[PDB]
Amino acid sequence: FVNQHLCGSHLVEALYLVCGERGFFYTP
Amino acid sequence: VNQHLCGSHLVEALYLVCGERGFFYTPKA
Amino acid sequence: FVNQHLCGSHLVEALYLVCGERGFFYTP
Amino acid sequence: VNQHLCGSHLVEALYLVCGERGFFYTPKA
Amino acid sequence: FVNQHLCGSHLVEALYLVCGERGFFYTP
Amino acid sequence: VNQHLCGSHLVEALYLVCGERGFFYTPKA
Amino acid sequence: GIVEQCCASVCSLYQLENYCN
Amino acid sequence: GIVEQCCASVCSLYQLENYCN
Amino acid sequence: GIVEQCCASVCSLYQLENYCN
Amino acid sequence: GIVEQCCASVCSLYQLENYCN
Amino acid sequence: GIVEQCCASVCSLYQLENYCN
Amino acid sequence: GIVEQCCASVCSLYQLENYCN
Ligand SMILES: [Zn+2]
Repeated sequence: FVNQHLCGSHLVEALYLVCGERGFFYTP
Repeated sequence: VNQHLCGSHLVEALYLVCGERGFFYTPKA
Repeated sequence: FVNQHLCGSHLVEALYLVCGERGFFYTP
Repeated sequence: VNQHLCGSHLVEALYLVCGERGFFYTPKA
Repeated sequence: FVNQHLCGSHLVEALYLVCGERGFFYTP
Repeated sequence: VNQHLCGSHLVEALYLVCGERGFFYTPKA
Repeated sequence: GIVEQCCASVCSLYQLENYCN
Repeated sequence: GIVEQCCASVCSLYQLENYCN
Repeated sequence: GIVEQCCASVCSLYQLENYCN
Repeated sequence: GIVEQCCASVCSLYQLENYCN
Repeated sequence: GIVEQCCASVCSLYQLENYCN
Repeated sequence: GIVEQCCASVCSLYQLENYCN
């Protein structure tokens, strides 16, 4: 995959895409 | 202010509400 | 709620989330 | 260039078209 | 239309909106 | 990691995966 | 309106020009 | 949970406050 | 404006409820 | 193609690698 | 390119119709 | 963190698999 620079909901739009059904903990 | 939210739309809709505070998605709950 | 820095469609993606069915006037 | 647009997808699709000009969403019309 | 400054998936969210069913070649 | 992706959601989901490499959308295939 | 045009039905962009201040 | 509340059903924002660390 | 202030600075999800209808 | 794989059906990411120039 | 010019600068929704198929 | 590093810098789509559940 490529090393992508995510900020804002972009980050969460990625986290979603990866894990999806499992979940994820977003904590800045 | 009472919509259907499913998928990204939801976890985007979390980011604004809580944001820095943090939040968590866990469909299996 | 938290004080969030929106620019671009992000702003409108927020305006949508809030009002939704009522509407909104976007005028920059 | 003739798609179904419902929700954010729409009001995002306005932002590009009109933008600075301004636009308005008013489902109840 | 208006002259819009797109970077990131925004660009592709635009390319999509325009062409859609035809396709598009994204090549940076 | 096995979701339904249709529309923008898809061609956004390409951008992250491939990105600079480039990619292509061609529904008619 | 905008929805009927573009959601239930569909529309071009010249049909979105239409709701721009 | 979050989905049942907001997807199948719907919810306010005060109902999204709820899943914030 | 609050169409700018949000971008220049920050703004609440109350500040944005006003422009609703 | 991409849709059948991922829309009607579903796919992994290794299945999206596949449409990358 | 117009894959950059848009980001560096600005671009129309005609400029982007070209890369379509 | 990797909640920041991605924004400061870059990060993989493996780096982000960790925070999953
Ligand atoms: Zn969507």
